[PDB]
Parts: sequence; C-alpha cells; structure tokens
Amino acid sequence: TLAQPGGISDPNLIKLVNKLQDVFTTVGVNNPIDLPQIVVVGSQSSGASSVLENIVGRDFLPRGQGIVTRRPLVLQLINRQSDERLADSTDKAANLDEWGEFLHLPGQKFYDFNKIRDEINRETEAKVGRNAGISPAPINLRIYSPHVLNLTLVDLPGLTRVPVGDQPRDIERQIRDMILKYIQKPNAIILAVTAANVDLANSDGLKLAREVDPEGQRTIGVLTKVDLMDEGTDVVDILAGRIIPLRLGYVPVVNRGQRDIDNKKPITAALEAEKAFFENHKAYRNKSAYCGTPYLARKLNLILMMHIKQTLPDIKQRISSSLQKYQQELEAESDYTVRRRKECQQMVESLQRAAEIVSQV
Amino acid sequence: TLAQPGGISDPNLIKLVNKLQDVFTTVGVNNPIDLPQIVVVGSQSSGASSVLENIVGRDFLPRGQGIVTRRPLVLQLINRQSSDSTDKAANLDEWGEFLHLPGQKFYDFNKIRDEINRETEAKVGRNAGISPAPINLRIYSPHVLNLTLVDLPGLTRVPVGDQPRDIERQIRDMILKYIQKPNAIILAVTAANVDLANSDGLKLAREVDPEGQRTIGVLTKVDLMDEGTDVVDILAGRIIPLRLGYVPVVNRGQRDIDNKKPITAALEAEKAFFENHKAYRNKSAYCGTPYLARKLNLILMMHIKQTLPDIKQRISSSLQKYQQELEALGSDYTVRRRKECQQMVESLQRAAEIVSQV
Ligand SMILES: Nc1nc2c(ncn2[C@@H]2O[C@H](COP(=O)(O)OP(=O)(O)CP(=O)(O)O)[C@@H](O)[C@H]2O)c(=O)[nH]1
Ligand SMILES: Nc1nc2c(ncn2[C@@H]2O[C@H](COP(=O)(O)OP(=O)(O)CP(=O)(O)O)[C@@H](O)[C@H]2O)c(=O)[nH]1
Ligand SMILES: [Mg+2]
Ligand SMILES: [Mg+2]
Repeated sequence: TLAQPGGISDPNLIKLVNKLQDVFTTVGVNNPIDLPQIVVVGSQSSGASSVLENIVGRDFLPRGQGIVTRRPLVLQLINRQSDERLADSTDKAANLDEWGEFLHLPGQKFYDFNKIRDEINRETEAKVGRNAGISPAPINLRIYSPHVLNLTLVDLPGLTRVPVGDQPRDIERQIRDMILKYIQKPNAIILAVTAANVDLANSDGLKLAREVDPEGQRTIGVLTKVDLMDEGTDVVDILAGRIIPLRLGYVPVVNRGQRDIDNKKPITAALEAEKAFFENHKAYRNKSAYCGTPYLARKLNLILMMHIKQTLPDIKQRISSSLQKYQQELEAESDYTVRRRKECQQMVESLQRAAEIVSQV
Repeated sequence: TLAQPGGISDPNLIKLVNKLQDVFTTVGVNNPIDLPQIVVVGSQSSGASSVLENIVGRDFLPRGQGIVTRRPLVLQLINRQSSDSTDKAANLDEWGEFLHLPGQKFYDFNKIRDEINRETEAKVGRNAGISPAPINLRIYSPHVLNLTLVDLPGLTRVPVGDQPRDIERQIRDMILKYIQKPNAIILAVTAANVDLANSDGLKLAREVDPEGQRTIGVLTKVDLMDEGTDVVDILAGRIIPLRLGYVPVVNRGQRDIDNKKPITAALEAEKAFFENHKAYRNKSAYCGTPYLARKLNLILMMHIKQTLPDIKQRISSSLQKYQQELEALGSDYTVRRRKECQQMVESLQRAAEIVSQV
C-alpha cells in the first residue's frame, strides 16, 4: 500500500483534502486546491529517478548506469476509493486497489510495478532506440490508489555536456529547453539533485533552478551519493547554509548503488541502510533526523500542507459573508415563504457545519 | 632528482634532445624540435592540479577541497647542466624562479607551493575570486626537457563567493587561450565517479580538437567509484573514443593531503590499487600515472623522430654545397681557405653520422 506516514501520501493529508472537498461541495465551489507538480532536475547520473521513486514509495522507474531516462515521465497520482488477476505478479506489494495506466496503452491496467518499469523501458526504445537518443515527447502514466493525492510528478533526462551515440551536437540545449518547459511553471516544486561526490558549484540542477526560481522559494537541494564521498569529506558546510544557500535548504540522501540494483535489494532495506549510514557517521550523527529520504518526504508534506491551508482564508470569508446573507434573508403564510424559510435554514446549518470543519484544521 | 625513466623527464629523451641541439648549432641548421605544451583541463575539483604534479614528479601545486587553482600556472621546465629546507629532495642543481620574484631561487618545492598560494591571494583574495593573469614559474634541472605545462582553474556552473554572474564564460575563455594552440596536448581530466557525458574537460577538448587527435582522457578518483562499477568500457574505446585513449589514475585523497603523505608512497598506493582490483589486475600496465607519463614520453619521441628525415636532407645538401666550394679550391689566403672549408666538410660529415645513429 502506497500509504506512507510523514510523506506525500500521509493518511492525514488525504483525510484533510477529503474533508475540504466535502466543505467545498456543501458551499458550492469547484475544489480550488491547486497542488504543485514535483519535478526532479540535475546532471545525468545524479540519481534523479531514484529520488523520485523514493517519494512515491514503490519501485517503478528505470535506474542504472549510462543514460537511462531519455523521455519525460509525467506521473499523475489519482485518488480512487475501492485474487486470480494477480497470478504471476512479481510485485509483493501488488493489490486490486492500486494500478498504473499509460495513455499510449488505453484500457491496460498494471498491478505489477515491475511491469510499469518494463513498459517505460520499452516505450523509451520504441521512440528513441537503444543508442542514447532523447525526445521531449512525455510518457504519460496515471497511478490509481485510495492512499494518494491528485498530484503530478515529473522525471526528466539529466543535463549532459558531451553528446553520445545518436545524440546531436546541440543535445545540451535540447535537454535544457525540455527541462525549462516543466520548471518555469510557478506551480512546480524543483528538486535540484546533485551528487555529493561532485563540487556543488558544478550542479546543473542548481544553475537551472536558480534561473527560474532565483529567490529559492520552490527549490529543495537534494545531495545524493553521500556514501561515495572521499573519506573525511562531508556536506555539513552545505547543510549549514555556507555554500549556495537555499531558503528551503538541502537534504542529503543515500539511495541504492548499482550493486543493490543488480541484487534487487528492496526499498525498505534501502531506507534502513540510509538511516544506519546517517546515525553511524561522525559528521551526520548530529540532528540525523534532518538526513535521508524520510526528511525530504516530510519537507514535501509540509509544503503541500501550506498549499492546502493557503486556501482557507478566502473560504472563511465566503462562508461568513454567505452565512450573514442567509441569516438576514431568514426574517399562516404562502407555499413560497414556508419553502424559502426551510431552504434558508438548511443552508444556515450547512454553513455553520462548514465553518466548524474549517476552524478544526 | 626530477629524473624519472619512462616519463617526460626520461634521461634518454634529455640526452637525445641535447645531442641534436648541439649538432644543429655546430652545423648552422634550424632546430625543428617544437615540443607541444601539456595543458590540464576539467571541471572544478576533477583532480587536475594532482595529475599535473604527478607528471613533474615532485610536489609543488596547491591541492585540496573547494576552489584551489584560481589563476593559470604556466610552468617552463628548463634544462640546465650544473657547475633550513623542509624538502628532502632539495639540491643545488634544481630550483624554481617566479617572474614576479626576479632572482629569488626556491630549492624547497614546499616554498614554491606556499608562494603560489600567496601570489594567488595577493591578486584574487580568499573568497573564490579568479583571474586570467598567469603565475609564471621556471624550474631549472639537468634532468628536464625545455617544456611548458599549464594548470588552470576548473570549469564551474554556479558563481560562489566574489565570483561574478558570468564566471563560467570567463573560465571557458581563459582555458581556450591555452588549448586552441594546435601544438597543445590536452589532458581532459574527469572524475571517474561521474558519467563521462558530464565531462567539461571532454566538452572543451572537443570544441578545439573535435577529431580527438591531441586529447588524452584522464579518469581520476577511480578509488571513489560505486562498488562493482569500473571504467573498463571507457578504456576499451566503447564510450567517446579518443585516438590517444584514456588513463585511469588514483591520486591522494583529502586525508592523505591532511596527513602530508609523500608522492612516492601515493604512486605505490596507486600501483597496489590497480594490481589488486578485480577489473584492472590483468590490465594494470595501462593504469596509473606511469602509463600517462609513458603516453606523453611516446608522443614527444614521435615529434622528435618525425623531424629527422627533413634534417638528414638539409645536412647532406649543406655538406654537398661545402664539398663543391672545396673542390673549387683544388696564396697564404688560398691555403687558409682550403683548411677552413675542409674543417667545415668534416663537421657536416660528423653531424650526418650522429643523426643517422638515432
Ligand atoms: N552509492 C550510491 N549510488 C547511487 C545513489 N543514487 C543513485 N546511485 C546510482 O547512480 C546510478 C544512477 O541512478 P539513477 O536513479 O538512475 O540516476 P539518474 O540521474 O536518474 C540517471 P539518468 O540521468 O540517465 O536518468 C545508478 O547506478 C544508481 O545505483 C546513492 O545515493 N548512492
Ligand atoms: N580519493 C581521491 N581523491 C582525489 C583524487 N584526486 C584528487 N582527489 C582529491 O580531490 C580534491 C581536489 O584535488 P586537486 O588536485 O586540487 O583538484 P583540482 O581539480 O585541481 C581543484 P581546482 O579545480 O579547485 O584547482 C582534493 O581533496 C584531493 O585530495 C583521487 O584520485 N582520489
Ligand atoms: Mg533517471
Ligand atoms: Mg587545481
């Protein structure tokens, strides 16, 4: 189950959105909650696909050596309330409440997230072959679950310097222009991913994020590969804010190495290895709870909570002003007058009830 | 001493060049030996300064964390036959002189290192500033060629400290100055712990050497790779191929630098790493500073030998001319003249002999 306390699929965050959708319906608004997209951006092989996969909480994105992500993967998470059909699933988490559908495969359902991964590899090769070609044409994936928000996440090819295989001379500009399409949207949280085993000032993720978000208002820095740093080096000076500071700060993570991927090590054991690495390192033992994938998921949870609560002032205003109106209108008699007193009274009670639910956030 | 068999300061290479230069000057023939400059280029913190240091064979370049090389270091190695130090290799035959300190001599290569740090701070301070103004260093030794080597600031993407918004273009323009020269070997330095497609060293090298004819890829930090990864596919030529190929190396890590580990122990650690690694054990002769040194030695040897046919031609045609003049003389003036022409013919014979041996 993709339910994960603390993260973007925190049960309380789902409960909050359902409660507000019930309020909006009774007060007569189409739900105005506009959740930002989450977009990962960095140099090629910074570990972007692994960071995005960890936020979703189940494996489905191709990860490996060489050039892997060669088309945008636009994932729509869609909230949907709810056996032989899982005969020869290889996915131990596979269940009838959660599946994927690809736009390019109408009516096919993937309960097995390994098959989602296989399909992303196949659809990539169908359009751009097996010699490093890249296309801006997105692969559109929807994932249905009772435990997710209505939210878009984007995985993107990494920025490169040197064309390989079938890539043209100007591949760097083409990947730069493809990425700007997704992060120029003011409603986009930019996860600027940089490998900790390169100097931060070489980060293409940070350079691009600073071009479109110079105030650093929707950019979180992610430092991958902290386990691969030269002995006695660390990212503490970056976390302490002394080097390219970001308003929203940086989170160091340790994802699976290529040996873990080849050994098919599961996400849960990878999360436990990451906790142990940070609790046992001299330099990260201090405030170790601010290290790792769970802290990045928490940062995102809080931003998403700020977006939902950002709507309440406007709503409190509309509730009280329509409450005042019906109370004034509410000052033997005709079929009209009796019916209208009843409708106005039913309305007053809903707006009281709505006002109560909004106060208790 | 800085003499190192197999590298750019191979004693046989020094002997050969001095012998030919003595011939050219004694017989009146233009010296065509034009040795390329050797220029290191890469991303900031790829390990460029350490690769250049290892080619010279004694420590003198600032290395460490953050932005370290912040001005060009143009080193002229100059061959010179001889007549309170903290440097155990210090000797009266080998010293450095900086243009900006005229007539000061540094026998202690630690002091050379200290002076590069001080002259860097004097012009661009201690908050990451960068200048294209070179620090000009000459190193005098009986054991070196007349050879120019250049260390350069790394290419960066994001300005830090005092750096201006357009620092990337300024560093790119400063580097192109040195590698646009067709007579430059480009050492494109890339950390092995990033995918080669991210190499700024290879991107810049490809702008001036698109055919990849004068570029050696150097892969540093092979000791820092993700467990079970290796650079074998790059060494096998299957990824951005270069005529002159790639050399993997392992330099001192920051802990080695903090512990002041000497160059000799670092070269022995590198040899053991490659002899003992699953992926490199059968190919260890193609690994390390010594293989990079050998590649450079061989290129230099090809340039010297490439000139000899043209030279043999000019020597014999000069010999033919003096022989014709001498046969013209066949009275105290006449006898002196016959002797001078005879002495001249013998020089060119002798010269022709010495060149044929090679
Ligand atoms: N040791 C270690 N290896 C990591 C880490 N994160 C990712 N890797 C390794 O880096 C490689 C790239 O992982 P990946 O998620 O595919 O990176 P990416 O940036 O998406 C690759 P592309 O840009 O081509 O899509 C894999 O070999 C993976 O195991 C990390 O935190 N630690
Ligand atoms: N483990 C390991 N660390 C390396 C390697 N080469 C260099 N380092 C480390 O990388 C850092 C940079 O080394 P340095 O030689 O100064 O690199 P650079 O590219 O010249 C730095 P700048 O671009 O700022 O001048 C130092 O901490 C050094 O010890 C290597 O092969 N292995
Ligand atoms: Mg990827
Ligand atoms: Mg340097």
